[PDB]
Amino acid sequence: RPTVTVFGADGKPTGATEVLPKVFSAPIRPDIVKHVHTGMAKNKRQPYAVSEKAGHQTSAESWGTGRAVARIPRVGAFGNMCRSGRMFAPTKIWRKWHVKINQGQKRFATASALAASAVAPLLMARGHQVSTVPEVPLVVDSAAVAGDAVAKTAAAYKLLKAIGAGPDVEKVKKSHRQRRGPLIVYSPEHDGKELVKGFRNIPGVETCPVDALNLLQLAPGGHLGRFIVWTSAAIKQLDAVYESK
Amino acid sequence: SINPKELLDRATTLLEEGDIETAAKVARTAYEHIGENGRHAGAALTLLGQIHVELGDIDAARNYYAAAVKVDEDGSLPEELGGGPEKFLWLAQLSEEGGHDSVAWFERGATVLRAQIQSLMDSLEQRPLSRGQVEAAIADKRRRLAETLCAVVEVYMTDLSWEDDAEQRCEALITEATMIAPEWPETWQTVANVRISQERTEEAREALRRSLGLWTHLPPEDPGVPPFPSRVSLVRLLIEVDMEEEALEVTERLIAEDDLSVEVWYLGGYARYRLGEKEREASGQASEPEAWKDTWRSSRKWLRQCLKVFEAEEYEDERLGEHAKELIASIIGEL
Repeated sequence: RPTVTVFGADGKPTGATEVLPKVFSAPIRPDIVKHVHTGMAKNKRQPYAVSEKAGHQTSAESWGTGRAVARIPRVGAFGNMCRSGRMFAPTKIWRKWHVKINQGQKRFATASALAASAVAPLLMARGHQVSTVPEVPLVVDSAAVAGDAVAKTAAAYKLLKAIGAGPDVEKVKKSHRQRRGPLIVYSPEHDGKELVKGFRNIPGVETCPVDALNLLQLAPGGHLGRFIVWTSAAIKQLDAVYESK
Repeated sequence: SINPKELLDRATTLLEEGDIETAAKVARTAYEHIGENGRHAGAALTLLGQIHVELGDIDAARNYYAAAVKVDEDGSLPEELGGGPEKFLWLAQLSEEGGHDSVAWFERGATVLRAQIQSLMDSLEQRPLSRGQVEAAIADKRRRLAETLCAVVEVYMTDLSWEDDAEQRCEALITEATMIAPEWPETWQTVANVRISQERTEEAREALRRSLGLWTHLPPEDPGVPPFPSRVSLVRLLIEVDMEEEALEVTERLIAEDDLSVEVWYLGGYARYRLGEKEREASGQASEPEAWKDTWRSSRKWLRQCLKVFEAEEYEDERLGEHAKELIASIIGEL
């Protein structure tokens, strides 16, 4: 039975421990998310569109490329508007008709991204600084965020330093759109909503409840390996929530 | 020995886990124990078709999907045995002639779908196991049909745009599609596509605003959110009819899902360039006369990043690559 240690606000192990949820065992496939969003595989010309077939006619200008073309000031002619009347000609969208497969792949991708989050080399490859993090997956005791513990911004920021998230939060401080920093995953039913009010103040860190986990946060830009801070309450439910959907 | 149907299920699970290589192996062995005369030949060939599509082997995919048709020419077999209408729709897109050949395949696919829809509805008034399940199944089927009609619309605005009854056929397709799936964003997206080419810009905007209102508020993984390639087409429509502000939001979400998408970096950069031109012309009447400069700065960042990913991926859209350069050089000259 693999288990993960839980840390207190002080930054040291509280002696307690949690069962490592099974989802972290899922096989890591680096380009699964990119695959879900791909048009035609290994197409380098127009991957999101079926190529235009001119037949015995002459191909329109805008065909075979993604670039906009010059256009005449706006206010039979229908076919002419299509070929040379538009900045962007109409295109045959590349449609992946086997929907259920694609849907299943999204589901697995979520598990695969969760697993990737608990692999230090993948996190560093995504540019997170995690050399100071004591353990992955990183689990904090929910007692440290039970209610108005980290409602204050000073208390939340102090918690991240002691847990080792400091260097990654400060990284962001150099030079909305903050998938670069750590993701705080919490259980709404037990941890509450107060902690969000404290973390929202901090730049870089992102907030999200366990039930509302998506690939945008777990795999920014379609790259697996998000730095995640779990609350003890969140870890326990985590295995049930993924199986629920 | 083992039942081949179990092998089909195994390969499907493997495919759904992104393990395409092993799926092809298991799907191959499966079909060998089924053959062309087998009960599950259609479903097996369909699966082998899906797999080779995901592999990027289009020519293998065409042969498998074609063989599936020869096993189930009218599509009357249950989806579980014969594969379903999917094989017709893929042959339409994979058609090397395109044009009339694609429409013919699409029509065959639409025919199968319409019959299945009608069958589910008869099964609805018949005492169902679950009314909710059937309505859901009907919805899914009507959406696939709507998307099929839209696919035909796009052939008539490209391959067969020289046809005299091109506009008439498109008008008939979008009326039926809005009838069967008025809640589906792609139908209204396609309505806008037609309108633009009809020089009906305001109605195009109206249609696009409607399609967006059906998904922009959804969570990013919800089945109601249109597929990536469909949202690329959307961005082109949005820049076309001067809704760059909306295009900016759509392009930012897309990059949050795949930041190795050359064409999306370009579209986002171009959308921001166009937006900057407008703000700049209105600069005299605007409150922030310098706002356009920041808008063009981000345009430059998107386009720089486009060329960067362009090189890294060894992209082959030369014309898009050269235009991105022109746009950057242009922004530079104007500071």
